[PDB]
Amino acid sequence: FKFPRSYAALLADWPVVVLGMCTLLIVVCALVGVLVPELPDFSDPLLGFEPRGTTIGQRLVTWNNMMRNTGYKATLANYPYKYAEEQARSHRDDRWSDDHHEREVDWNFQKDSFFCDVPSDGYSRVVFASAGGETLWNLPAIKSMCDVDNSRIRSHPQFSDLCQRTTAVSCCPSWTLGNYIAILNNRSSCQKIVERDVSHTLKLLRTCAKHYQNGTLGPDCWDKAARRKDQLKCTNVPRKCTKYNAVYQILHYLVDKDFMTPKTADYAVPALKYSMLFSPTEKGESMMNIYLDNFENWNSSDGITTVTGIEFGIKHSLFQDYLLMDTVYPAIAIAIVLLIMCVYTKSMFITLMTMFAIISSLIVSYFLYRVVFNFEFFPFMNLTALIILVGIGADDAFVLCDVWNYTKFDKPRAETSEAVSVTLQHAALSMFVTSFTTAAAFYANYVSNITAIRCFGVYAGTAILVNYVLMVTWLPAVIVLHERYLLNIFCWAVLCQKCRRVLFAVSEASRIFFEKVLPCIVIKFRYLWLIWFLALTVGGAYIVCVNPKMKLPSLELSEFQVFRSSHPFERYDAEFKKLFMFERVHHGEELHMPITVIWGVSPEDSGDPLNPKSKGELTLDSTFNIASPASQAWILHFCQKLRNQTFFHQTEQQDFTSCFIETFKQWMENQDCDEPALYPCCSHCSFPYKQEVFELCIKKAIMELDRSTGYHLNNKTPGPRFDINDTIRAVVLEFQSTFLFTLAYEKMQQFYKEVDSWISHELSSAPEGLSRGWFVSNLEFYDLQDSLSDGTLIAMGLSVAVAFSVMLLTTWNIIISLYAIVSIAGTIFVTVGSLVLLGWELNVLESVTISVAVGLSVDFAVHYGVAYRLAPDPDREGKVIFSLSRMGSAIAMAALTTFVAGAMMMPSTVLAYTQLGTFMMLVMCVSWAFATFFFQCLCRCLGPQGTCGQIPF
Amino acid sequence: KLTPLAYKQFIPNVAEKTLGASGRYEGKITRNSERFKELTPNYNPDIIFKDEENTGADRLMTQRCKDKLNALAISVMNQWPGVKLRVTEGWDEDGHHSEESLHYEGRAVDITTSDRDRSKYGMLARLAVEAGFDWVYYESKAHIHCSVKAE
Ligand SMILES: CCCCCCCCCCC(CCCCCCCCCC)(CO[C@@H]1O[C@H](CO)[C@@H](O[C@H]2O[C@H](CO)[C@@H](O)[C@H](O)[C@H]2O)[C@H](O)[C@H]1O)CO[C@@H]1O[C@H](CO)[C@@H](O[C@H]2O[C@H](CO)[C@@H](O)[C@H](O)[C@H]2O)[C@H](O)[C@H]1O
Ligand SMILES: CCCCCCCCCCC(CCCCCCCCCC)(CO[C@@H]1O[C@H](CO)[C@@H](O[C@H]2O[C@H](CO)[C@@H](O)[C@H](O)[C@H]2O)[C@H](O)[C@H]1O)CO[C@@H]1O[C@H](CO)[C@@H](O[C@H]2O[C@H](CO)[C@@H](O)[C@H](O)[C@H]2O)[C@H](O)[C@H]1O
Ligand SMILES: CC(C)CCC[C@@H](C)[C@H]1CC[C@H]2[C@@H]3CC=C4C[C@@H](OC(=O)CCC(=O)O)CC[C@]4(C)[C@H]3CC[C@]12C
Ligand SMILES: CC(C)CCC[C@@H](C)[C@H]1CC[C@H]2[C@@H]3CC=C4C[C@@H](OC(=O)CCC(=O)O)CC[C@]4(C)[C@H]3CC[C@]12C
Ligand SMILES: CC(C)CCC[C@@H](C)[C@H]1CC[C@H]2[C@@H]3CC=C4C[C@@H](OC(=O)CCC(=O)O)CC[C@]4(C)[C@H]3CC[C@]12C
Ligand SMILES: CC(C)CCC[C@@H](C)[C@H]1CC[C@H]2[C@@H]3CC=C4C[C@@H](OC(=O)CCC(=O)O)CC[C@]4(C)[C@H]3CC[C@]12C
Ligand SMILES: CC(C)CCC[C@@H](C)[C@H]1CC[C@H]2[C@@H]3CC=C4C[C@@H](OC(=O)CCC(=O)O)CC[C@]4(C)[C@H]3CC[C@]12C
Ligand SMILES: CC(C)CCC[C@@H](C)[C@H]1CC[C@H]2[C@@H]3CC=C4C[C@@H](OC(=O)CCC(=O)O)CC[C@]4(C)[C@H]3CC[C@]12C
Ligand SMILES: CC(C)CCC[C@@H](C)[C@H]1CC[C@H]2[C@@H]3CC=C4C[C@@H](OC(=O)CCC(=O)O)CC[C@]4(C)[C@H]3CC[C@]12C
Ligand SMILES: CC(C)CCC[C@@H](C)[C@H]1CC[C@H]2[C@@H]3CC=C4C[C@@H](OC(=O)CCC(=O)O)CC[C@]4(C)[C@H]3CC[C@]12C
Ligand SMILES: CC(C)CCC[C@@H](C)[C@H]1CC[C@H]2[C@@H]3CC=C4C[C@@H](OC(=O)CCC(=O)O)CC[C@]4(C)[C@H]3CC[C@]12C
Ligand SMILES: CC(C)CCC[C@@H](C)[C@H]1CC[C@H]2[C@@H]3CC=C4C[C@@H](OC(=O)CCC(=O)O)CC[C@]4(C)[C@H]3CC[C@]12C
Ligand SMILES: CC(C)CCC[C@@H](C)[C@H]1CC[C@H]2[C@@H]3CC=C4C[C@@H](OC(=O)CCC(=O)O)CC[C@]4(C)[C@H]3CC[C@]12C
Ligand SMILES: CC(C)CCC[C@@H](C)[C@H]1CC[C@H]2[C@@H]3CC=C4C[C@@H](OC(=O)CCC(=O)O)CC[C@]4(C)[C@H]3CC[C@]12C
Ligand SMILES: CCCCCC(=O)OC[C@@H](COP(=O)(O)OCCN)OC(=O)CCCCC
Ligand SMILES: *[C@@H]1O[C@H](CO)[C@@H](O)[C@H](O)[C@H]1NC(C)=O
Ligand SMILES: *[C@@H]1O[C@H](CO)[C@@H](O)[C@H](O)[C@H]1NC(C)=O
Ligand SMILES: *[C@@H]1O[C@H](CO)[C@@H](O)[C@H](O)[C@H]1NC(C)=O
Ligand SMILES: [Ca+2]
Ligand SMILES: [Ca+2]
Ligand code: NA
Ligand code: NA
Repeated sequence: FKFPRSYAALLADWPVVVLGMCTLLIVVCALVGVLVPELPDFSDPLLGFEPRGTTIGQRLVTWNNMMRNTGYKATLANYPYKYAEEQARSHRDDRWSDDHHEREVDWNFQKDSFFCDVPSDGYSRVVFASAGGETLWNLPAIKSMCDVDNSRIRSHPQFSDLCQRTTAVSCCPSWTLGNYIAILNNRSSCQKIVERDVSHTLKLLRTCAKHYQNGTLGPDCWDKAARRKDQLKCTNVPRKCTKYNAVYQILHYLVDKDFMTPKTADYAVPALKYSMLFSPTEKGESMMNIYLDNFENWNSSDGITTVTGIEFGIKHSLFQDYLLMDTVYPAIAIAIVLLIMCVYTKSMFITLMTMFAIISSLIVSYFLYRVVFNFEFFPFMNLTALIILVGIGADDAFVLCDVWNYTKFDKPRAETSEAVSVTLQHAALSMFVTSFTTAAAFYANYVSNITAIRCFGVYAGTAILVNYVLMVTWLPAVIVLHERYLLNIFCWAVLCQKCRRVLFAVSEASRIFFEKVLPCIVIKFRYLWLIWFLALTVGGAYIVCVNPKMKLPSLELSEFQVFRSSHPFERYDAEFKKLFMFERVHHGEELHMPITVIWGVSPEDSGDPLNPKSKGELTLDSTFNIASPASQAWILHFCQKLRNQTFFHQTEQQDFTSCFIETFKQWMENQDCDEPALYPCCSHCSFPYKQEVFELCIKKAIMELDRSTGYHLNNKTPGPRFDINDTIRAVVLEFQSTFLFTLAYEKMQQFYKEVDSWISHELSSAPEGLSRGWFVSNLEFYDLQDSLSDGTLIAMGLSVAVAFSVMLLTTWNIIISLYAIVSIAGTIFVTVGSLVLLGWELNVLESVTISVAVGLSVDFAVHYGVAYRLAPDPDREGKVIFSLSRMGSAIAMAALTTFVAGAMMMPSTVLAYTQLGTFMMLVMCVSWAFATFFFQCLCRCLGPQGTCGQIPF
Repeated sequence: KLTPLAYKQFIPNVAEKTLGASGRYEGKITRNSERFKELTPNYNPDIIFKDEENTGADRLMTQRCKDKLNALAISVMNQWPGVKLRVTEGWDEDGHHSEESLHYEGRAVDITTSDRDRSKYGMLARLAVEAGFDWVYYESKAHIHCSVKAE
């Protein structure tokens, strides 16, 4: 038995044991990580962008569990299906049992003067713009749009199988301006239209657009006009405007909203800025080959027109492909960080072994995350942790190598155990604090309600801590092996002439900068630096706290960007979807908020809040009762009180779904009985019906509706909900509000607080069968916005508390700790204020980067702060010169590696990669300047001397 | 003025699964499937069902099929007083049709007159396409076959 006396003696005597045990554990984590769990799925990027466990979120989960479980023989039904089956069997036995006594050519608009259908949001479509900035309303541009469709879409080998048809001989025509011109003037096709047809069509548009603007035109009257031989009179509009629905369809679908303004272009031809083409192929994953073959690598123009926007339904289908293809940019960042570190360390062995540890930290964390912590979900933004770890992982290797070189210089006679021990005393805590501040800022995001934010915090926080453990085990053992063996085991002719000389020139030029030049510039201009970095701090604080501010997300969740803004798919959702009338209508300009009230189901989420696929199961309330006379009386009174509130939209058209108990009372009052078959349901029954009469007659009334009327009940319709035995287990009421749907946070908060407080107060009066009712509406985006605001404040406050408390423990001096947080506050205001000026909003990844800015900013201030108190000089000027020379080079290298890793993400297609790269560049510039100039100027002017501000143990 | 169909005619003169007809088949529905919730039993008194299964499976159909079949029931009774629409297959759990069929997802129906008078069937198929079925086929002397798009 000869085990080493201490950890420093273990690294000194047995470094190959340490590398062997680390390598064994790393390959065991790697094998189990690829073999045991199901691999990550990125086929949906918006997966997990959901609040869980919130009040609104639990009611939205419950309402979706009700809609999933409503239908024929499901948990809930709109119809008493067992009674319907028994009633039908009773009629069969009465009659049927006796009464059933025994047992390609192109489309030609002169032949086929119609399109196969109207345009719609279900068809694949592209947006055109002018290549020369002209109006699109010219014959070359019209024919260019038809030529692009024929060349890029209809030519594709799969198009013949995808296209709509009336007959096997030909595909349907595309909805395009040239084809509407070819029916209005009766040409064969777009390819045979003429300048007089374009001009005549423009005259018809100018003439008729006033009826479109005034709502008098519409899509309707051509149906009857096509039947009649003589004339049309289903409208008061001039008959020329309705000739095929052409003017309505051109204006509502094919041209931008500003082509025919009510301020009419009477002076000169209107500027058609954008036009849309619809292909007779349905949107979705069937469009993938047409896009990838004919549109992906194309430069989107023929020199007459340009394809500026595309809507094929494949944005999220391409996302997993581009997400994985763009992993080439982190790989180039690894190569550049290796190059920087090899020149800095003067060792390819220490450099390659350090990068092995960085990549291994992400492997080991994936094993811990899926196999030990048992996360069933891996967000796509967990792949961004590679960029973070490549940039920042290096930043302990530079420090430990400097401290090792200082230790070898200070004590040349020392044993390897002494050199390791002294190096670990000087490095290990500082390396921990810069690491732990950044892990804690990631882990602080585990307080978020949003599943994907919590998951990314745990994965990235864990890789940062696993990397630290390797920097104090693997890296010291690697440094000892380099010293023992590879300081012997060292185009060949020019290596002394060029390489070694250039390395020496770089070394001494850099060293003279950090020893002489940088301390001179910091100290000589300290009054300029104090004024400048204070003025930037106030400017950044005004931009984030006063005017403007960082705004909450402005698009709705299904429109969330996932690619660079220049991508046609993104340009469609963010620029063109607001400019065409059929898309404006779909976002709900006129839409009132529904007030939905549910009884008989419990508002809860029993799924795993960390798995976005686990939404639990539907929980019925066993204490519910609608059929009691007291419940019948109170629920009628509730509908009538709600309709007297200022939040209720009292339209003249009655809706007999909205309060089903009133419609049922009115139906009972119609039963003019003269036979026993109606007996319990007769109109002489007074309203609080005996419970058996209610439970019977509600089934008779619901089936009488279904037989009498061409109207159907579906999983969203208000009314009772029956189980498999036809007992009522839930009730849904719905009313329209005076509030409109909006993406604005304070307006939607006003609706929710006004309605939920009134309903909650009123429900306290309810009989015991109705006291547990709950209100729901279209509130998912408001709950996301609410959760983004809340989670950012808590995660950032937790990060600031960690940053200050470790500062005090790192440097046992209140004054140094206070100058460090003043430098860090300035860093954060200038960093976040710059992201506000760059146009960032508090969305999912942007929210996380705000708390991560705190943990990163700590690094350079702690390094310069422990070097200030380590300094042997009695005077604060000598203490600053010592701090700058002793840490300047390693801090510069930690910053440069992180900036370089961010800069490499700029060519990426994927938005999360470019945004994180922008953040990594910007936070390193601001953090390096606020630590090197501003914090060191505070120390030079009024840094402590002797025991001043020192904290006792 | 309306014209009866010929013995093997189908009115969208293209295969049933084409986008301009009843569109793509999604997959077989069985009583244990979650898509079974989306079938609806028809109880219209204007229609006669010949469910040889005695399971009631012929009443089970999707909402668009139920809408179109109820318009056809009105149309048949309006065309011939005292004649009803008849169904011999709705959704089929027998597997008696094909290896692939719109009967297996409740989007197709096999039909006759109440009276089984085969001379009316070409006019019944005409009434089907007026009632608004998305594909209609004079499939055999025993019945017309009608089907619908997915909702
Ligand atoms: C554990 C790690 C998990 C990491 C996370 C998951 C990784 C998922 C990787 C996905 C992925 C990228 C590989 C990136 C490598 C860097 C990874 C760094 C990781 C650091 C931790 C795998 O890429 C695959 O890489 C294989 C080699 O690795 C290669 O093999 C081949 O060579 C073997 C040897 O000669 C040989 O034997 C074998 O026969 C060969 O077939 C495959 O053909 C190739 O498809 C998919 O992208 C592929 O590469 C490009 C990407 O932008 C993309 O380029 C296109 O666009 C460029 C621009 O417009 C343009 O310029 C290019 O011309 C154009 O082509 C490709 O179209 C795409 O297909
Ligand atoms: C889960 C419930 C879901 C209900 C869904 C209803 C669907 C619609 C059909 C409702 C219905 C038939 C159903 C009858 C059985 C109902 C049993 C229900 C039992 C369970 C609750 C109710 O017809 C009933 O008729 C009764 C007799 O006349 C009458 O009673 C009275 O009689 C006595 C004093 O004379 C006394 O006894 C009693 O007090 C009295 O009031 C009732 O008030 C009335 O509700 C017909 O109502 C008509 O529906 C039309 C649209 O189809 C609707 O059209 C308009 O709006 C459309 C847009 O909406 C729009 O497009 C149209 O252009 C537009 O023109 C009409 O405006 C509406 O009138
Ligand atoms: C690569 C991963 C997947 C597995 C790692 C497990 C083993 C291959 C490791 C674990 C401990 C290591 C051993 C730790 C200690 C020693 C003693 C050491 O003895 C000496 O006196 C040095 C001799 C010299 O090389 O000059 C020689 C290497 C050896 C056997 C090491 C070789 C590699 C070992 C067996
Ligand atoms: C377009 C992209 C792909 C170009 C990337 C080029 C970089 C990899 C080059 C450009 C300048 C180089 C730097 C020039 C000078 C130095 C100082 C040098 O300092 C020392 O060796 C230590 C001095 C001391 O003892 O303090 C460390 C490497 C570094 C940052 C070099 C690393 C490699 C750099 C960043
Ligand atoms: C970036 C990471 C993922 C690379 C890790 C690759 C591994 C397969 C390991 C196994 C053995 C290692 C090698 C062991 C010995 C040497 C000799 C060594 O030779 C020198 O000239 C050293 C000069 C110096 O650094 O001082 C250079 C590194 C290298 C190839 C090592 C680099 C990393 C290797 C190839
Ligand atoms: C090396 C460090 C940075 C990560 C350590 C964990 C890895 C072992 C995991 C993380 C992401 C995983 C990848 C995520 C996605 C894919 C795409 C997958 O191919 C697909 O087209 C199918 C994806 C799908 O299921 O939809 C092949 C495996 C791969 C590379 C996975 C292999 C295992 C990976 C690299
Ligand atoms: C995931 C788990 C397994 C990580 C475990 C990490 C520890 C094994 C490492 C982290 C930092 C290390 C310490 C870093 C610095 C030092 C100072 C060094 O010098 C002294 O303590 C001088 C005075 C004395 O020897 O008593 C001795 C080793 C020690 C305690 C190290 C012991 C081993 C530590 C605690
Ligand atoms: C421009 C700001 C917003 C970015 C933050 C970094 C600055 C603090 C750096 C960038 C370029 C630097 C300047 C570049 C060169 C010089 C020449 C230098 O000339 C000398 O005579 C002293 C040189 C020496 O000591 O030998 C005086 C400082 C100055 C103006 C530097 C001051 C510090 C500057 C403004
Ligand atoms: C962004 C928020 C968090 C800042 C809130 C606190 C600051 C307003 C305080 C903290 C430290 C203070 C500074 C500490 C040291 C100095 C150096 C001092 O320099 C001199 O007096 C130079 C002449 C001399 O040597 O006597 C001038 C004031 C100043 C900038 C102080 C101004 C007020 C500061 C910036
Ligand atoms: C304490 C020092 C070290 C750093 C500065 C911390 C905070 C003063 C800042 C940084 C980012 C800010 C957040 C950025 C974005 C928003 C969204 C904003 O959303 C709104 O509802 C605004 C009004 C509206 O949209 O109607 C609410 C404040 C909040 C959380 C901000 C609150 C104040 C924060 C946390
Ligand atoms: C020395 C440290 C503290 C700062 C790092 C270097 C500076 C040169 C950086 C820091 C922040 C940067 C700014 C951050 C944000 C913007 C907004 C950006 O967009 C707009 O002005 C238009 C959009 C909008 O204002 O809404 C143009 C570049 C600019 C001024 C950047 C220019 C370069 C700046 C001043
Ligand atoms: C915002 C973040 C990303 C900043 C990152 C740190 C940089 C500011 C550092 C990294 C390497 C440094 C360079 C390393 C070597 C030199 C040579 C040096 O040469 C001399 O002073 C000549 C002395 C002589 O030999 O006479 C001048 C500064 C410079 C360019 C350094 C300037 C500061 C640099 C660019
Ligand atoms: C950062 C904000 C939000 C909270 C802290 C507010 C105050 C408690 C700070 C602001 C400026 C600080 C002062 C800035 C400069 C100095 C000079 C310094 O002067 C000495 O004589 C040092 C020792 C010596 O040289 O003898 C002693 C600390 C003191 C009073 C600092 C004590 C703590 C102060 C008053
Ligand atoms: C107000 C409360 C809630 C703050 C609690 C947390 C910290 C900010 C406290 C805990 C202990 C405190 C320290 C306890 C003792 C001292 C020594 C005291 O005297 C000296 O520094 C002068 C010594 C000399 O004669 O040289 C000045 C305040 C200071 C640093 C205190 C500053 C504030 C500290 C760090
Ligand atoms: C400074 C540490 C702060 C950590 C805060 C945090 O996010 O904790 C999340 C937990 C995982 O919690 P779970 O409930 O998912 O764990 C389930 C385990 N069967 O994971 C951890 O606590 C991991 C700690 C160990 C990392 C090496
Ligand atoms: C265009 O339509 C008219 C009827 O309006 C028809 O007579 C004429 O033949 C058509 N043009 C051509 C070239 O056939
Ligand atoms: C696209 O390529 C074509 C053919 O070279 C060219 O006419 C057109 O000007 C190009 N447009 C752009 C925007 O690159
Ligand atoms: C209620 O329906 C279930 C099947 O969903 C059945 O097991 C139970 O027996 C029924 N209740 C009664 C009282 O029969
Ligand atoms: Ca049957
Ligand atoms: Ca059958
Ligand atoms: Na770095
Ligand atoms: Na940090």
